[PDB]
Amino acid sequence: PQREKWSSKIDFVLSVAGGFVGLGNVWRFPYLCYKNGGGAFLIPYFIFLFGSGLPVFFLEIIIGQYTSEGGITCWEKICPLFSGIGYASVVIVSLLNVYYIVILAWATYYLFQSFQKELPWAHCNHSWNTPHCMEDTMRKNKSVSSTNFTSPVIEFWERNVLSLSPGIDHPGSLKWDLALCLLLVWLVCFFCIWKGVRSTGKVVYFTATFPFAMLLVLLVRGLTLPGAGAGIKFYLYPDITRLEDPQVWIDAGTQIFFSYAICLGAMTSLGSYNKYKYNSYRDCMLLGCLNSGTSFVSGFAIFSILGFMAQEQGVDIADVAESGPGLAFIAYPKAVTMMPLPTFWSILFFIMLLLLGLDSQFVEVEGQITSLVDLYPSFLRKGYRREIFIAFVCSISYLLGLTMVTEGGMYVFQLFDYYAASGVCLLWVAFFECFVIAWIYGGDNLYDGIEDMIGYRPGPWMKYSWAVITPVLCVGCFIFSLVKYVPLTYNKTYVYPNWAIGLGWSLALSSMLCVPLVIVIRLCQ
Ligand SMILES: CC(C)CCC[C@@H](C)[C@H]1CC[C@H]2[C@@H]3CC=C4C[C@@H](OC(=O)CCC(=O)O)CC[C@]4(C)[C@H]3CC[C@]12C
Ligand SMILES: CC(C)CCC[C@@H](C)[C@H]1CC[C@H]2[C@@H]3CC=C4C[C@@H](OC(=O)CCC(=O)O)CC[C@]4(C)[C@H]3CC[C@]12C
Ligand SMILES: CC(C)CCC[C@@H](C)[C@H]1CC[C@H]2[C@@H]3CC=C4C[C@@H](OC(=O)CCC(=O)O)CC[C@]4(C)[C@H]3CC[C@]12C
Ligand SMILES: CC(C)CCC[C@@H](C)[C@H]1CC[C@H]2[C@@H]3CC=C4C[C@@H](OC(=O)CCC(=O)O)CC[C@]4(C)[C@H]3CC[C@]12C
Ligand SMILES: *[C@@H]1O[C@H](CO)[C@@H](O)[C@H](O)[C@H]1NC(C)=O
Ligand SMILES: *[C@@H]1O[C@H](CO)[C@@H](O)[C@H](O)[C@H]1NC(C)=O
Ligand SMILES: *[C@@H]1O[C@H](CO)[C@@H](O)[C@H](O)[C@H]1NC(C)=O
Ligand SMILES: [Cl-]
Ligand code: NA
Ligand code: NA
Repeated sequence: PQREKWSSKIDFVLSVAGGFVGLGNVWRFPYLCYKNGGGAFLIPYFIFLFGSGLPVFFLEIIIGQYTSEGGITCWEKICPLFSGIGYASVVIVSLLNVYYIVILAWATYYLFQSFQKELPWAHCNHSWNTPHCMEDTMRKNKSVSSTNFTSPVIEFWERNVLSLSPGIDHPGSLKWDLALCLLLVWLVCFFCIWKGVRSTGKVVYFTATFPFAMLLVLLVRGLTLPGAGAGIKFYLYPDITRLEDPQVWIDAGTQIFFSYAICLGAMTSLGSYNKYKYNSYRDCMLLGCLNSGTSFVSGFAIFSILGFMAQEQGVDIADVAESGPGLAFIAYPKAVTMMPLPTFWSILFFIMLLLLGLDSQFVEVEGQITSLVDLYPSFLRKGYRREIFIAFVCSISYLLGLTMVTEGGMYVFQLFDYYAASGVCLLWVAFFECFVIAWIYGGDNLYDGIEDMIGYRPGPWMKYSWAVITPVLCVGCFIFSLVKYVPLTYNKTYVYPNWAIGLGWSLALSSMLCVPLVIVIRLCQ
């Protein structure tokens, strides 16, 4: 009928391979682990992984396969009254795309700036450089006032790319080059969606192999760098005392729900095209193992780079980097300078970032569009109308993202990254999914359908995880965060005014309130 299906299982595998693999495995994980002490981030990370990450991902895949519907419509046949989880997921992904494409815009700016003989961030002698700047090579000299010194890479990222304002209360003026880069990326996405240009043919081999080969050579270079042992020890060995703060637990619980693309309506859409009699269990387990291994292995390379930088700069590891949403843009551009012929490797690395980010970008944008289409199949899922819908959505998203390319858009970006598609809202959605599935629908009723589909009956390692481990963890993290409140501080120094915190809380509540509002609306009818 109108609903189409995958031509072969290889399409599903290659779709998921780019959909939850991208910037969240090599960009968000490093500074999230770096800010929260280091090794202490891993214990709650693995606990949340084996407690809810694979279980909820597999549950979403099974609901998609068993319902043959999108993010919003599956809950209509699962539990009509507890609908609104799909609406919250759509809100989360809509707010996520806006600031997710800004990273791609920064990558495009870096790639365009890479097209000359000398990389601009290698040295600091330009107009934007402070008199405080000097090269990292000579920073450790006893002659060279050891607190006000700064590295060329940090100054470049702070002024040339960002032009950081004193605070969110001074937006400044708009930057036109960043707006052009954002428009270019949005045009590329629109052309890749409108004409259906995708990874179909022999190009999939390159599209899948090249990022992993680049990651492997990056890891080899990082592990070869001196001072990597200190970075590895910082990354692995935990601190027991830091475990008493809710921030580490809530960051670890959010990396599992973010990198795996959970609670945003993409996995159910991807599983909606699968075959009824298809063994999704083994494929889902293998893909989850691949994703977790990707995050874990990229952590080794990036923390070895951080350890080398801390060793060369003469300072400690915890105060050698930006420790915010832009740690990768200091860590990796510093790494590509050591490799022979730096320009070629820089171009390759930025193309690799663009590829990993874009395939996911397309995945979640298409998931959002399909979820919206499933609500109105008559007025959408059409020709020119479906074109103008995507065009209007892209234009609105570009206009909204224009607010983060000004001189004071870094604070807005950090606020979005903390309150938009992560934190309390993700725990809210995951709890309300696992609770309903385990208690109202029934965990034993789903095993019968699973046996009908995959052929055999799985074990109880997941029926208990959907019913006990996940709700307890979600409620505990929520209560612990509420009891001990610590305000957000960008780069440990900036103090956000009360109105900014209220704006962030309103951003989070816009997604959180969907469930109670839908419940009361349905009960009123
Ligand atoms: C505004 C910020 C927080 C970003 C969120 C944007 C979207 C996720 C929102 C904005 C407007 C919402 C729409 C507003 C009105 C409706 C009509 C509503 O229709 C009904 O009440 C059901 C009718 C029926 O049963 O046919 C269905 C949800 C929908 C499409 C909403 C879906 C979610 C939308 C697109
Ligand atoms: C409803 C959600 C989806 C969007 C809400 C608006 C946001 C896009 C935020 C991001 C940056 C914010 C702005 C950041 C800085 C300022 C300056 C602040 O004070 C000034 O106007 C300073 C003097 C001047 O800028 O002329 C007033 C609020 C405002 C415009 C903020 C209004 C709300 C903005 C546009
Ligand atoms: C806050 C930012 C991030 C939102 C960016 C995307 C929106 C501009 C898009 C996303 C989903 C869109 C909606 C998806 C589906 C429909 C149903 C369809 O209904 C109509 O033809 C009119 C409905 C009405 O009068 O509300 C077209 C409008 C609407 C609400 C769309 C309006 C524009 C929306 C909210
Ligand atoms: C602008 C700033 C302050 C952010 C807050 C925006 C909210 C006022 C918006 C954002 C998303 C909206 C929701 C998007 C989708 C829906 C689904 C829509 O359809 C139903 O749930 C009706 C179901 C039925 O009637 O059978 C009802 C409105 C609602 C909850 C919307 C209510 C208003 C919300 C929460
Ligand atoms: C820095 O620029 C000044 C101004 O032209 C020049 O005299 C100096 O040699 C430059 N130094 C380096 C290390 O590039
Ligand atoms: C420190 O400065 C002196 C100045 O003569 C120079 O000889 C020395 O090489 C510098 N140290 C390093 C590690 O380059
Ligand atoms: C950095 O050192 C001190 C910091 O106490 C500062 O007063 C001084 O002006 C700075 N000097 C240089 C050369 O940057
Ligand atoms: Cl991860
Ligand atoms: Na990807
Ligand atoms: Na991921």
